[PDB]
Amino acid sequence: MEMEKEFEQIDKSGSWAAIYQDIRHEASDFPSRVAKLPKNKNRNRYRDVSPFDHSRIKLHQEDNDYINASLIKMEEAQRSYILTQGPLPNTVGHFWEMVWEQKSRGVVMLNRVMEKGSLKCAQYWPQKEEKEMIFEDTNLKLTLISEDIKSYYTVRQLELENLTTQETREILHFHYTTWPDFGVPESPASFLNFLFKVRESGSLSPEHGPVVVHCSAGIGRSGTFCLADTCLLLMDKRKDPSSVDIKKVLLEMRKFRMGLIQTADQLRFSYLAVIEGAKFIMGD
Ligand SMILES: COc1ccc(CN)cc1OC
Repeated sequence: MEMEKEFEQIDKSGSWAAIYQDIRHEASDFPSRVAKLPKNKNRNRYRDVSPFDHSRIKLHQEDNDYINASLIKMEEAQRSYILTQGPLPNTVGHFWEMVWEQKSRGVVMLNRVMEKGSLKCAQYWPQKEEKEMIFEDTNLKLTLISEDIKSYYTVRQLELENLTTQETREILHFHYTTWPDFGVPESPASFLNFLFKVRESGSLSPEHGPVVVHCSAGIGRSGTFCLADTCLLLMDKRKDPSSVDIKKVLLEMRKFRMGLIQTADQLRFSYLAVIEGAKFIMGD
């Protein structure tokens, strides 16, 4: 089934929980042996969210190449994304190693450091220009260069440097700060706007390494971001709404990382965002 008639038709029954639960049953299940090894226990923020072994990103440090991060490769769209958990205090360093290795231009953050009174992520970036960060055991220094704080999001320009070698890179930090503590936003417009900024930056483009995307577990809000982006690009490819099938795209994405889209409320919101973002895409 166009997706908005289908939307209308799901919305007037209440098959969302119904549809969601169906995706869950048919999703891929692949092994995660590396994530589960003893030595790696302290590198996982959550027990039940692990990267599969076939798509996990691997550090270049022979010693322990483990990070909770997955490469989501979308062949047709010529899009790749790295989805990862919010860094722990002890993996902060790992996180910036990955970025550097993979040649990413942008980092997309969809959570706040504290939510519902608890801590969801380490503070992995510098808050003032004059107070730069150096990691342990990593040989990297991160410097805040500038920020631009708006009402729904904040964009930071950052400088990442290799101390061993002296190489410098500009990294852009796209931080969506207004996702509510419970549920999903009322309107997707702010989220669509944020997506487009990221896209306008060059961060999602093929000439660079994959964008690094994360929330607390790196599957829910993060899945919403990558799903909508891809569905819309597919929409530009051949200018055709009915041709793009969101459910099938979501299952394909779930071959690379487990659990993408955590609630049925998040699936409805994904649907919402695409239908509406689709009224850019088709020439308006
Ligand atoms: C940049 O190049 C492309 C990127 C994406 C698509 C996606 N269908 C096609 C492209 O060819 C030009």
